[PDB]
Amino acid sequence: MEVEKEFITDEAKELLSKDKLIQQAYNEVKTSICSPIWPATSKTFTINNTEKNCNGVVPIKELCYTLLEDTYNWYREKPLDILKLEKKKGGPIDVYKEFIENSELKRVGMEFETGNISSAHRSMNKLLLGLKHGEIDLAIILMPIKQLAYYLTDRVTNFEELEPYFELTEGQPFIFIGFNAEAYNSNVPLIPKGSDGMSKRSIKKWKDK
Amino acid sequence: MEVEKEFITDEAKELLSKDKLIQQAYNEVKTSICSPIWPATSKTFTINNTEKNCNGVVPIKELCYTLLEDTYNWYREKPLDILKLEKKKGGPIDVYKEFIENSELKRVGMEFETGNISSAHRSMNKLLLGLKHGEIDLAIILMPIKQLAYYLTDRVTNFEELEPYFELTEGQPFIFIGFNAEAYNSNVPLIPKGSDGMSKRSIKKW
DNA sequence: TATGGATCCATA
DNA sequence: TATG
DNA sequence: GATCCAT
Ligand SMILES: [Mn+2]
Ligand SMILES: [Mn+2]
Repeated sequence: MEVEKEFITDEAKELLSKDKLIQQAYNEVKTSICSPIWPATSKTFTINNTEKNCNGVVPIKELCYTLLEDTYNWYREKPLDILKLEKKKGGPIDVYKEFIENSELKRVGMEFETGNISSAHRSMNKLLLGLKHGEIDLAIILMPIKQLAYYLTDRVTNFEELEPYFELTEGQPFIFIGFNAEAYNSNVPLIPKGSDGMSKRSIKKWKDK
Repeated sequence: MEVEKEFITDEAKELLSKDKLIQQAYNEVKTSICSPIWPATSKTFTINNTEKNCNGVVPIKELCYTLLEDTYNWYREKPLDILKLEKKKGGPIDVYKEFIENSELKRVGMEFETGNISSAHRSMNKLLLGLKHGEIDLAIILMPIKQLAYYLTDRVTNFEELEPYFELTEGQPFIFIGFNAEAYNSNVPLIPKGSDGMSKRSIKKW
């Protein structure tokens, strides 16, 4: 899989330029989002393009999550204090990791969005809430680009559609990443939908795993 | 329907307390949200409570919209300039209306929310863009409270679930109102459902 | 009465 | 179409 | 948007 579109707020730009931990975080993310391949035996991600919305979205995220968790030690389901403790209403953040160098601690919150475009709004708002409350130092959202989305489940989050809203993160360190497949071909099998598209293995939860 | 819950930002509070036009607008939207009744032959709204998530949601906003449009002259599906003209990406807001008292103009934008709770985030953000871009002077969202939502299609917007995010509108004139039915009872009807998404009636080729 | 999806619908 |  | 699904 490969990164094609991207928006980085001025605050995130600053971090990326002068902070080694953030640079590291960003690189781990980038490598992970580029790792998904299809089919399982391929070196690149070729999406079946027989028709509009022909592919499921779940199997697409597995390799990226696996690398983040197993190779880079990122955790899943990190509850935000303001939601879990304070307002006691709201779910956790998708992916999370604490980077450390001596006395410096950098907490990065991330969301791999393949849900409906409206869900991307909730994901952005939750990360924004965490950022505004000083719980994370950087927020990231990964999502397919419009071209790729065309062959995935209808209405799935896509870079272009959420783009008009990136400006609501102004004043905060935020990175939006849009990925695309390397090839489009009807020769590869369809990414399964529903039950058949799952497995998703035992994940590394922050509560611990 | 009846208004059971409500959150009014401090900016909206000032408008409501001081501005006549905003008061009129607020008044109009409230009568409108109270409007929807069920069944048709009734003067109140009674939700069928036979089972959790047993009622569809589509018919619920009809009367609300009717009043606003016909009786109050609100405009449906108003496209915001930032989205339609500037960004050329994104759809319109549910209802909009300009209140005029010569020299003074107040534009109010509103979103009736019965879509999935995630969709409420898109609605709130769109109203936020409008506000931020000075296209509206007040934003309002209408949505069922959890108690009522319990008998509507699963995961539809409910006041309590969007509540933890109300703070993202700090500094903007925003009003969030949660409506509820007058009664939960036996009935001749049950609000019908569409074949959307995972409904057993939807076509799934897989 | 929790909560983030995943998948399909209607109408431009 | 693209968008709620 | 509107219906359900997996935890
Ligand atoms: Mn709308
Ligand atoms: Mn609406």
